[PDB]
Amino acid sequence: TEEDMDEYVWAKSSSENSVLQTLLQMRAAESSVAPSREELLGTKEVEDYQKCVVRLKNEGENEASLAQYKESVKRLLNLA
Amino acid sequence: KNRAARVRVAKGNKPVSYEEAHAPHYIAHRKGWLSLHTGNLDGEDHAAERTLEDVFLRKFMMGTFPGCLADQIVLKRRANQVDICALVLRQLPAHKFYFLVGYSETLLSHFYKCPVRLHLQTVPSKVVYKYI
Amino acid sequence: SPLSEYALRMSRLSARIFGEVARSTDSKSMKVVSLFSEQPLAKKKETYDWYP
Amino acid sequence: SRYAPEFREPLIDKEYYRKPVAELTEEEKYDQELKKTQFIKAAAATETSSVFADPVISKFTNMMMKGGNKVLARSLMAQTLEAVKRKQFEKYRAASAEEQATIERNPYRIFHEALKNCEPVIGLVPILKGGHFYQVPVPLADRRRRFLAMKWMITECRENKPRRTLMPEKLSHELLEAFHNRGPVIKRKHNMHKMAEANRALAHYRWW
Amino acid sequence: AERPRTVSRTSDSDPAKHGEQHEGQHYSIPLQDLKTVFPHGLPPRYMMQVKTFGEACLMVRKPALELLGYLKNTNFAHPAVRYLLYGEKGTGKTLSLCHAVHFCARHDWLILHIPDAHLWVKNCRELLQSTHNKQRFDQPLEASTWLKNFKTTNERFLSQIKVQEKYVWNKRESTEKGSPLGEVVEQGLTRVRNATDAVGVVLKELKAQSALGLFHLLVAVDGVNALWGRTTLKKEDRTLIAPEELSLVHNLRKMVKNDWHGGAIVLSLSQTGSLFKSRTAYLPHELLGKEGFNALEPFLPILIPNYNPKEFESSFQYYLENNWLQHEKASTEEGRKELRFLSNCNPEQLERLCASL
Amino acid sequence: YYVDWRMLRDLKRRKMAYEYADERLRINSLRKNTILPKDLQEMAGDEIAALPRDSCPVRIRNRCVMTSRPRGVKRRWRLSRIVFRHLADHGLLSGVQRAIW
Amino acid sequence: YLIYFPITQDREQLMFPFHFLDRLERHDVTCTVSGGGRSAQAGAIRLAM
Ligand SMILES: Nc1ncnc2c1ncn2[C@@H]1O[C@H](COP(=O)(O)OP(=O)(O)OP(=O)(O)O)[C@@H](O)[C@H]1O
Ligand SMILES: [Mg+2]
Ligand SMILES: [Mg+2]
Repeated sequence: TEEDMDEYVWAKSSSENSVLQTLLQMRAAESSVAPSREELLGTKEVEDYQKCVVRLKNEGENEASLAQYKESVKRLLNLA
Repeated sequence: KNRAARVRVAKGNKPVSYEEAHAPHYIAHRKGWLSLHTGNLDGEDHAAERTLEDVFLRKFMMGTFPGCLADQIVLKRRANQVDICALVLRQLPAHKFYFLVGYSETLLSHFYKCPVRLHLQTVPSKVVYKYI
Repeated sequence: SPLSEYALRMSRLSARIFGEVARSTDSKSMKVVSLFSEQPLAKKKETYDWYP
Repeated sequence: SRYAPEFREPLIDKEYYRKPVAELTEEEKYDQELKKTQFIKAAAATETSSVFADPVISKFTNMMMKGGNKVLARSLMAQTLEAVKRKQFEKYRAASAEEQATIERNPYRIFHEALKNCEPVIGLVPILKGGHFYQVPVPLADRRRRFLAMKWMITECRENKPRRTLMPEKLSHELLEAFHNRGPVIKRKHNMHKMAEANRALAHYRWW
Repeated sequence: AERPRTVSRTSDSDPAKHGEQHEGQHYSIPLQDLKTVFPHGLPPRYMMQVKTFGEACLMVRKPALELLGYLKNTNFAHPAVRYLLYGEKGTGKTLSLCHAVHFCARHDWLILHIPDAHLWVKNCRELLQSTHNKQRFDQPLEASTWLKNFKTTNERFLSQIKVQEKYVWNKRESTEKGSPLGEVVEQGLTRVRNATDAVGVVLKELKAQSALGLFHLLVAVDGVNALWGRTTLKKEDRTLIAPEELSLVHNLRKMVKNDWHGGAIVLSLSQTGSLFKSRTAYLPHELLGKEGFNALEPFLPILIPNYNPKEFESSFQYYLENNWLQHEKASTEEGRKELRFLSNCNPEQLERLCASL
Repeated sequence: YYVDWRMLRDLKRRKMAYEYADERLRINSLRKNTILPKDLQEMAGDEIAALPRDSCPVRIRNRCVMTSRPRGVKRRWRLSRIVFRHLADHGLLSGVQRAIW
Repeated sequence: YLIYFPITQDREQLMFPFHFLDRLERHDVTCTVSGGGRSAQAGAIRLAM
């Protein structure tokens, strides 16, 4: 299970599910037809968000690393 | 008052040796240890067995050289070897010492199953540190 | 926390390798391992050869 | 003591050292030059050049401390001052402009003036003469007079308070009530003086 | 001097006007907004400052300005965004969250403010079982207190919103579909047994009806790390309970999810009052854990730091402007420099040090 | 000749406990568990009782090897406090000195 | 130092050296104290500073 793993694997994790669910709700609000799973998780926005979560889980959590995570969230969620 | 290992004052006519003059609190300060083994060092075994062997070796040497010992013997253990260093008065003839050395060494090597050697330093008479 | 199947099966694989008790044994039943892994008090040289 | 008698008590007054050389009395000037070839005791952990450090309040804290619990005793004193400042702010805000002038909102000045109001000039020492215990009027030193004021406060609050009240709430209510010369501690001071007046005639029976 | 005293107050009582120019300035919260928006949720020591000073004033700060910016640009169509205010002890996370609660309260949002969520996982003296699910438990007193405060904050919206289903409180008492949401709240207060269930209905109703565009909904949970942690409550077998088993904790965990739209979720972390956490733990993963972190991601972490040089001077002048710093040497430059060292620019330590002085 | 009749009785207790150490180990192992039927455990509870009382190792007392003193003994040297002091105060113990600090 | 020393009196002891010479806010100190309790560790730092 995920708990057993010592090194976080974003693929097929709670993060990927939570991210994919948000992106699906975001595209639905846009009124676009339901998109593919691979399409939503292939964007660069999702690529960066993967790198930041992995850093927090494996490299370590700190104010510097949390700042990088903040920027990825802003790009992923289209926040100003 | 403390009575332990103290040769008490007389009226200036008692000849005490260097070992006898010093009370227990001078041990490791002015006078050393008569026995030297590794059994009382930290994390070392067989203290009980080394201490019992010493008690016997001291009573044996007194009886084997009765009236011929000027001072307490010094015991030195190195590896399995035991070394007995005794100051002995020049009372007995020379050849008698050669007999008692051969006898006491052989007997103590077959009793404790270790190599035992006897080192004898002959003095003309007991050495007096001070008159107390 | 609880031990998942992966966690438990790894522990048994480890105990099997390191020669430890592999089953679930109560604290009471672990004394048998101690009794047979430790020299009894009466068999120690200090006890039977206490005296000269 | 681990300090030889040659050691000197440290002087932790910041302004004293930075004063111009001419501003120092020659007696003080002499001590500085002498101290250069002497040994000085290390400063205590509670001795600092802080501008907010009051010796009297620091002493009152130590007289409340139990079993070396300085954090708790300092906390109780800090909570007390706050409890007194908050009690005067309420009265000040709820008072007219004329009344507002008199009201004092500085807790450090209410504490010092309260203690001073509880200090007894004379004392009574209990002596035995002729098979009975005859106490006699005594004149108290500055140290004994100050100790008695603090001890009487820390004892009224510790004992004569409800079970559910706390020391920061009983001590605040006593410093302020003493600050107005109406508290029970002031009564204790009146009794000590009143007893001495009764025994004024029999002061003869003192040998110390 | 008193140059920062001019910077120690601002006349823009309305939180919308505030901007970077207003940084390090204390804006007074109207008296009516205290007794309506903030019947709960203000820190205990801050409430003492509001009583003695006679006025509530919240310093405008960059962390709380960043948050107000995101709330203004909220895309209601998109799923709700969780803003997590994480910082060291005493840095102002609770009061930074209260600033957002004032901004939304003035724009006619529906405030769902959980003042402290640790209070629901400890020191509970009445713990009943739930009829809805027998595995779960019900905290009657904890739910009853919240409902009374939720009623006060959202009293205006309790008549407009109306239930979309029928709720059977007892055999003899039920809520007909269409009745105002105030009825659900009223029943909970009247009958304490159903209090833990009225809350669940309220959270369920608001979450569903918000998506219809009727009203906006601010889910403000301070102490959110309590939800996915450990509890100090024991069952009749004297066995410790888990957070999920509790009914209040179970319902709230749903509201902090991004599966709805029409509002914003503002979360805050607090090691103070937390169970089984170190004294020096403030980071999100340390307090939330692996379960809590995964539950809330993707979230926006907003660091609440210590007072900067401008803010520290503004805070110092505010205390002096109210005559709080009564020590003679406090107004001096050596006093201020001393308090800056002892406090270390920490908002809470400065408040504690100045309280005694 | 040993110091006294008490030291002799203890010596025999130490020599009979060494003889019955394996036996009392194997039988007592059958009782210190929860894996075997209680009927067997009750029966091993009686076989252990049937062994001679001097086989029991809790009847051994550590006595001074030179004076047979029951209490006051130091286990590293097996001597009583009184006998140990005589040897220590005379420089006859290697490395033992008085403690001044 | 506010985190390591949650007690006010321990922080005051670190303030004494700098406050005395009116050098507050002019130096950056990095300390390494091992051994003793909270009060003994603050005092050890004060002399070292
Ligand atoms: N914006 C502010 N305006 C006014 N006072 C403030 C502000 N921020 C912090 N303070 C002061 O700091 C104190 C502590 O703030 P607060 O309790 O909000 O911080 P916190 O980080 O949530 O604390 P904890 O970690 O204990 O939950 C307040 O009581 C107040 O005195
Ligand atoms: Mg808080
Ligand atoms: Mg015994």
